[PDB]
Amino acid sequence: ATIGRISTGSKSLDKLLGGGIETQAITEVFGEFGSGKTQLAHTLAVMVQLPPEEGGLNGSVMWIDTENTFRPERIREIAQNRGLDPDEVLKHIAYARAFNSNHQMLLVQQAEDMIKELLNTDRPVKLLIVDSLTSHFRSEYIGRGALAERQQKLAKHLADLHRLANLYDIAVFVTNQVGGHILAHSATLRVYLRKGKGGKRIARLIDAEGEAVFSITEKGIED
Repeated sequence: ATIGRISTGSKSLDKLLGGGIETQAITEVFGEFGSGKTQLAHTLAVMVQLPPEEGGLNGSVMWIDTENTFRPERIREIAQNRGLDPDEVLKHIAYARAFNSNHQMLLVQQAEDMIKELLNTDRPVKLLIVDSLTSHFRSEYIGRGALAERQQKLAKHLADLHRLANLYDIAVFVTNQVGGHILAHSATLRVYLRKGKGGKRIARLIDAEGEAVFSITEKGIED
């Protein structure tokens, strides 16, 4: 399948991204708390449900929380203040909370089952979000980060995500929080977010371009 794009709601960020976040890719956004990574995640979960003429892909969403950040009320606001029925939007976001790093790894294998069930419907999964993807991998191995187990599991977890992204034409969108944090360096595309002046958020590609600049609004994010 050809690559699909999901618009972020920000023309500036869409341009930095060549059109939007890609299917068949893992896109990692990372920064400090409040850098906009969680706001981007909620915004994409609505935008992907739009048709392509408005930057969506008519898709369903799966959301996996490590740290309780999903806010159905925020989904509702972004849907409402755009042209969308909030009931149909929340109904197409399947949610799960990863309890620990091992349950997290099972939830991805479980997600494949639902991906396959929806594959030949009119709302196939097109977005799979994992917020604070490495959180459990960090907090479970304090005092033993050199144990090869922590690296082996994370690497397998990311390879599972990369497989789902490519096999089923899905945009995988993962966030990580900022110095003991661990990031998804194997991501297809990595984006750094930070707070800027005047309440703005700034995005820069890692490539390891310019910068995009956007606001957190009632429509999620926009220029």
